[PDB]
Amino acid sequence: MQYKLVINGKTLKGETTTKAVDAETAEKAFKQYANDNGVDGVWTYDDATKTFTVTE
Repeated sequence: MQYKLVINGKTLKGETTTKAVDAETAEKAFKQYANDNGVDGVWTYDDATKTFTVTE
């Protein structure tokens, strides 16, 4: 499944995507991505749209 990450950061804003077999695998990839880019926010996940959102 294609999962989407919506980033609403202080300085970095946009969207990116990743492919994974399940949501927990996608979450790990996105949490690594966020850490690598210095984003420290709160997360939500909407199973209906397969979209994660992170806000600083």
